[PDB]
Amino acid sequence: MRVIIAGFGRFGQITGRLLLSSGVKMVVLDHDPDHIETLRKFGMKVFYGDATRMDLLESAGAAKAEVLINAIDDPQTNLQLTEMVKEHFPHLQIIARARDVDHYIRLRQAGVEKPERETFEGALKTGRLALESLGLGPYEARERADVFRRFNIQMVEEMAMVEMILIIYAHPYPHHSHANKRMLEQARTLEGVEIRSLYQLYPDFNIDIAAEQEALSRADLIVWQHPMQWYSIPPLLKLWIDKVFSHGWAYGHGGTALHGKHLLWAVTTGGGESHFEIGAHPGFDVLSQPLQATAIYCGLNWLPPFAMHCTFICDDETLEGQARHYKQRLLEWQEAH
Amino acid sequence: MRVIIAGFGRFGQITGRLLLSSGVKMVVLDHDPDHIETLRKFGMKVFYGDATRMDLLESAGAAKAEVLINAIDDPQTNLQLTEMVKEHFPHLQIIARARDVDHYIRLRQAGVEKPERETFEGALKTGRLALESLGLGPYEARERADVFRRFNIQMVEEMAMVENDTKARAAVYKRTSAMILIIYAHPYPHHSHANKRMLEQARTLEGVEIRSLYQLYPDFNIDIAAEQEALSRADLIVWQHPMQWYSIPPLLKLWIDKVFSHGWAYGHGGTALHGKHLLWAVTTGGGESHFEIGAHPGFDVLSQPLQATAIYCGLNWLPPFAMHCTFICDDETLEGQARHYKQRLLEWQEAH
Ligand SMILES: Cc1cc2nc3c(=O)[nH]c(=O)nc-3n(C[C@H](O)[C@H](O)[C@H](O)COP(=O)(O)O)c2cc1C
Ligand SMILES: Cc1cc2nc3c(=O)[nH]c(=O)nc-3n(C[C@H](O)[C@H](O)[C@H](O)COP(=O)(O)O)c2cc1C
Ligand SMILES: [Mg+2]
Ligand SMILES: [Zn+2]
Ligand SMILES: [Zn+2]
Repeated sequence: MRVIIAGFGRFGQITGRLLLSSGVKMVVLDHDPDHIETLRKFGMKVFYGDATRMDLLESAGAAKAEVLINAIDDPQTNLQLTEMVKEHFPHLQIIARARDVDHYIRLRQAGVEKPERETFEGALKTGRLALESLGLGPYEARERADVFRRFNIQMVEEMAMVEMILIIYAHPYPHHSHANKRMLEQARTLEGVEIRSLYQLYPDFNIDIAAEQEALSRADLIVWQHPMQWYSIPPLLKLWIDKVFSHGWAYGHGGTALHGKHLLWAVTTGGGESHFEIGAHPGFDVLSQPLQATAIYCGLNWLPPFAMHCTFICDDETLEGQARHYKQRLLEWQEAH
Repeated sequence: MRVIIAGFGRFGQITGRLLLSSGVKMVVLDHDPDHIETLRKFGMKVFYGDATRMDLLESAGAAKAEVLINAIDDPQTNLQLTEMVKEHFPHLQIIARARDVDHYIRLRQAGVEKPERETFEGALKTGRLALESLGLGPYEARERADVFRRFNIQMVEEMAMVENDTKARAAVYKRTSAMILIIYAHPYPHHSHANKRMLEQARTLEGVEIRSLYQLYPDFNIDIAAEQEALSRADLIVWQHPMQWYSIPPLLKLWIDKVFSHGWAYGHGGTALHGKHLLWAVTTGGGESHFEIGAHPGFDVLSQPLQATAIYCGLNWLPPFAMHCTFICDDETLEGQARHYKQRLLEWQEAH
């Protein structure tokens, strides 16, 4: 049905087994009879053939497939496949393996968005392990790898080339969202709203601080929009705060990037207001305290929260009632600023 | 001074380049003349020649180094160097590139702890991109890759314990695919002063188990079953961490979201934590006046999301332990507060 995989050695095998674990249907071509053999032994069925033959690709279902995984090792063959596919199967999304930088560059120029250098992440992981056995903590080693990865990709993208409302959205599952999605649909029908969805930008929890601080600089209203999770916020939003509100950008000497900007907490909850009469300091507004303190410390003005309660039990029309009041609040804020 | 890298091609150059940024001092063995100029550019000492030569290895400082990175591509050569080092330089920690699962298994059998299959994490990123373009969210896709990584490593670990033929391995593949607990969540445990002393104290008691989340899950891929198993044995659960923006570390929040599952911790039914106790043990830079901020001021208010979480899951919330003033702290206050932490734990178990 949806995926063709060209090459089913070390690289292709892993990519295909991940997709199988998600119940994705695929057809696999390999031109190595020994690899096909070893795979038969482990219950994987792979078809024999050179994937640069458009007749083979065509019978594998290329005209109807969504994604082709180019996992061929040889740069020139890998590149031939790429060019042939975009000429004969232009609807087909190409995801490609790259042997090295030279190969990655040729793939970028061919129009592949994100070529994966075959040894890059493994070599990065090896570096982390070496740092660890030298005594760095595992987490700090991983942050250093994240910093190097961002620098190296930017460098390599450059080589390839050479040849106001800011909503910080922090739903972990934006595609599964009912309440927050409706809120965003409504907020989009204003100008000039920018939305930064953290879990789409940073699935590996590697905040790009410079990019985030740049967006915040162009914002007059910042919004923390998220579903409530355990009387609190999602892990990535907490990470965003800890990293982006840096010394001395958000606080200290000096430190004043956020001064005079406003902040709004826009939160959705499963339970209704009565669900929060628990513990030593009951009530919904008490839950804002860490966030409000955070904002005030960094020189932000804290607006009264937008809270959409009772998303568990409802009419599927307060989902749009309360969603419109969200837009109302944003529009209100800006007609005054 | 500290690191030897054997092989400086695509794999060795990335690894060595990461280490430069960390100011690590290294020496490199490599037998390709096309890399000599790249090594010179970085100012790195190179021994040109076959890295399996005992003389080059000795010249490179093998007897003195802490770490050897085996970034040789050819599996036999890689394995040869590994055995050489295991035999003659037993102090030397080996980090090894593995070509594939067969090479990985043989390195494991040779005593290498975590060989890194060279294409594995990259093939996993490619699979994630495939899933995204088929409509999965990036994050949900990353989580699927975490589940797959965990099971894959477990599977390959069991294949390593059996004989080196495909039939023996394919058989294993087919069969397999068919009391105080301190939850410590400082992101930088080695840089800790206050929490480190707290743990130094707590470790003098028994039976205390410590799970350092940032040592265990630097990639924020929580093993829910392992965490739930450890909780099953605990009578007192401690969330121990430094305060970060009036709240908790991101990884502790992920641990709650993931480990307090439906219905293990709440729902039907849903009662695994019922009857257990919870202590919040937190450290703060500021003193009590530091919390005179916002509409609901005062340190105590801040325990609210934690207390409500605990109550909801049927845990028994204890008065928090807090160590304030770490910003400007007499080591006698730090010594004194660490001891009081131990005191509090001891008094809980004398009571239970
Ligand atoms: C991990 C988890 C923890 C949650 N904790 C709370 C809670 O503390 N209080 C609450 O009212 N809702 C809680 N919820 C429910 C969500 O807030 C609710 O489903 C969400 O706001 C719905 O918005 P959505 O349609 O955009 O997903 C939790 C949900 C999950 C996934
Ligand atoms: C990102 C970050 C946020 C912090 N937020 C607070 C805070 O809200 N209140 C406070 O008193 N200290 C805060 N601190 C200080 C730490 O709580 C304090 O340095 C830590 O508890 C010291 O313990 P340690 O020696 O174990 O690292 C913060 C520190 C960092 C790194
Ligand atoms: Mg392949
Ligand atoms: Zn999603
Ligand atoms: Zn550390």
